[PDB]
Amino acid sequence: TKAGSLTIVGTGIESIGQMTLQALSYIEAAAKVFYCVIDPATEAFILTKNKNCVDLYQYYDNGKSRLNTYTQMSELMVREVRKGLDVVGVFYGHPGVFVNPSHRALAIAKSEGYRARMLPGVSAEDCLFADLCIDPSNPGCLTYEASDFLIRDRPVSIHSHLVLFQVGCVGIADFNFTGFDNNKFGVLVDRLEQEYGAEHPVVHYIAAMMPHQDPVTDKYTVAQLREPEIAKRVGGVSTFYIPPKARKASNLDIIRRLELLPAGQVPDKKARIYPANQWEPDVPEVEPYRPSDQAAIAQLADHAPPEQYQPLATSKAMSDVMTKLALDPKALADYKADHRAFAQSVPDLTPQERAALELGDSWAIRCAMKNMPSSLLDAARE
Amino acid sequence: TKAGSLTIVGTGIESIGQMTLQALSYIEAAAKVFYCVIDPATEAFILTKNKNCVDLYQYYDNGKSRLNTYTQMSELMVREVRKGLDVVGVFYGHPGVFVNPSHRALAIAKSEGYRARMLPGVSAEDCLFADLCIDPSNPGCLTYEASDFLIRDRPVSIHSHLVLFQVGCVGIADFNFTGFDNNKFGVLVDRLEQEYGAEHPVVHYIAAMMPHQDPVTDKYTVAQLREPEIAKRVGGVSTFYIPPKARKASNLDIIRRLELLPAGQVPDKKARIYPANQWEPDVPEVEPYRPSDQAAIAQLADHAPPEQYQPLATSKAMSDVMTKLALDPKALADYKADHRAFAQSVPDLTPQERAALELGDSWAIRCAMKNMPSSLLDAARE
Amino acid sequence: NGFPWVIVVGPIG
Amino acid sequence: NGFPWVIVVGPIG
Ligand SMILES: Nc1ncnc2c1ncn2[C@@H]1O[C@H](CSCC[C@H](N)C(=O)O)[C@@H](O)[C@H]1O
Ligand SMILES: Nc1ncnc2c1ncn2[C@@H]1O[C@H](CSCC[C@H](N)C(=O)O)[C@@H](O)[C@H]1O
Ligand SMILES: [Mg+2]
Ligand SMILES: [Mg+2]
Repeated sequence: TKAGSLTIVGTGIESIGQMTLQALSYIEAAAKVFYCVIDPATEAFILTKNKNCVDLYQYYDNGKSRLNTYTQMSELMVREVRKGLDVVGVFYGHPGVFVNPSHRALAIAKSEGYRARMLPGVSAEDCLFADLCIDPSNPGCLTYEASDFLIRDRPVSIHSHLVLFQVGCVGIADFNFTGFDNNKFGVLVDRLEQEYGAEHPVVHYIAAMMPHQDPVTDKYTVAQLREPEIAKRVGGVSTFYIPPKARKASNLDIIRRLELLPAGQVPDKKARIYPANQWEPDVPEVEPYRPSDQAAIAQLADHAPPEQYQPLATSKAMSDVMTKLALDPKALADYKADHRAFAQSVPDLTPQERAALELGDSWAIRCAMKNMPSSLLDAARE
Repeated sequence: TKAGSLTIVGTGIESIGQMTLQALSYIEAAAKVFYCVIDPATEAFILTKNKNCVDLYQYYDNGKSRLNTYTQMSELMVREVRKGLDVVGVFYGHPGVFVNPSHRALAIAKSEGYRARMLPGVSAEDCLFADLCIDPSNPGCLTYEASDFLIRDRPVSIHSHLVLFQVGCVGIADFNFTGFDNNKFGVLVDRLEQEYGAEHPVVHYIAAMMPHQDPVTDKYTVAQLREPEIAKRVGGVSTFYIPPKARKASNLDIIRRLELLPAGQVPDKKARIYPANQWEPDVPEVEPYRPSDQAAIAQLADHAPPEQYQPLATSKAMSDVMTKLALDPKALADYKADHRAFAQSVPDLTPQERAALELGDSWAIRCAMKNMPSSLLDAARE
Repeated sequence: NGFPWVIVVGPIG
Repeated sequence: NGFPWVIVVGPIG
């Protein structure tokens, strides 16, 4: 009911291309745009999409507490919300991943009764998984701010991935336009030596910010981080990835309670699923085409879709309206205000399609766009 | 040099809108598209963007090992790469976050000497941070697969965020079109009781997959997860968020080595930065407008951009070419093949702009698009 | 209703 | 060269 809204969106890390379609649609729809980005091509792109943009970066200053900057950034956005404007804040990467003023501005907007939403974006950690060819699932992922990691003595797991953000500004709470020398970097290296040993690999990661750039994926030993010429390479957009040093064994009680053993024993805990983490120290070559793999590939020749497979069975009119709801914030607002009125004014919908949109039920819509074979006789209703 | 390439991209979680601009551009440019997605509107959208698409979901079957499905999915993509095609694989969310066949297919393609890249996307964890209004930085984040969490007895930190994926299929290595009953869910609840206590909150999180849907953000006690009517609500797209139960104190030795104390003591470790995590048990109301905040806001009236602030100073021709490099994979390939030839054939560039593109140096390009004030006299060169 | 079921990782060991 | 410097979180406590 109340006039004014705050939508905070991300740009992703790589210039322009890592922005989501919905982030772009909200930037275009906004009355006012406030942005804080990491390259001028992304800034130029944003200014082509909205006539009313403010750069939040101008609220940093030499020796000015970042906390004071964050308060000001948040207040500039919430002031325009209180005036009844649809405001979009734009932060590079994911706007809620290692960002103070987005969470502050949204909490204030929400607490005062305005519509407030964060749209997720592609973070530096998302880029890290893609560029270093690792999956956080295998074998779990710990993510920390480097100064917080040290000050609160946050635990590491030698059996899981470790990701450290802000390794270029250890112990620095203020700002300088020319960056910092990172004189307390050795305190971080001391902690990594204690946890992992002097010979353990650390990957210096910088995601490409321009589309033609290659990422920095430079493996050093903990010991090599003490060399001044290596330490000096760590800057404002540097992230560290520390791979596991060991594989963790399985718990026999859980194996029993989950009934994972048909009868008795198996080979090993080290018989890895291909591919192996290429950053882990002393990990063996894993065979991609084991006999089991070759047998699975041989079955492709005679493959047919299972009876319970649900083929897409939709229409141009239905795919057009679902695309419009995703890419047009005004259409989505209109639909959310009155499902029936909206549904009945969409041309060329089938009766089922119209009925599904009228209800707004996610399951009805899925059902209208996919063939449900008799065999599927699922429990979606039960 | 070698014919054929594999690019794996994501769709994000929310239908269509959470796809990145670059993911869309690669789907449009591909000779062949292989996809595995979580809603039919996204599937329909992909089929409008490329004439040659294959649904990978048809390679699941009842009682068929997911490992055999993953081998087949990977082989269907690499077969087309070996034939010299530009192949795009599409997985929902981030295609490398809790995905086996993407990493497999890329490692095989890379090992055989083909061009292989993963483009990051918006994961379910990215959605979780946005919808639950938490920052992984505050106070660190542990992310696990629920079965792996139990089988390898992965450590929790009561002082950091915990995120568990695949909580709806504890101990299940195969597949059923109608889903699973999740009969071993109680083994997970037992572990959460041991680590956190019966009264500790667990947030049942499901990101909206359709643009009009609200996310599920349902807080339960560990004890409430034992109620059959609550346990039954956990399905294939369910994630758990477990908030910290305590704030971790600062280490005095690190405080000293980072020189964080001007003279002596301070109030507390609990004087939180606004806003507080709303999911944490028994966390006090934090004041958003402390006297320090009010003073920072009062300074906005007399604010001017600092002398070292670098205003955008570019041209339509330069912003157009940087946008084209981000949104046109063919233009990017042409540019990467011959910087000089490409740069010299861009119309309307200034001499500086042409020179920067000729070099391809990220710093030269940034310099050509931003005004460097004399004051900045930075060390970017030193 | 717990749908969809698109599990594309695991077992992890 | 360690640029840019766009740090938008910290201190965390
Ligand atoms: N290009 C890049 N490559 C790697 N890490 C980067 C990066 N840009 C930023 N970061 C990381 O992010 C920190 C700043 S905090 C902002 C992070 C951003 N919101 C995101 O979603 O990723 C940096 O100190 C660094 O650790
Ligand atoms: N809509 C949704 N909301 C919350 N979690 C979801 C989700 N869709 C998938 N997930 C999580 O992801 C698991 C499948 S693994 C695939 C994850 C996907 N690649 C991503 O980037 O997120 C699910 O069991 C669940 O834990
Ligand atoms: Mg590690
Ligand atoms: Mg926790």
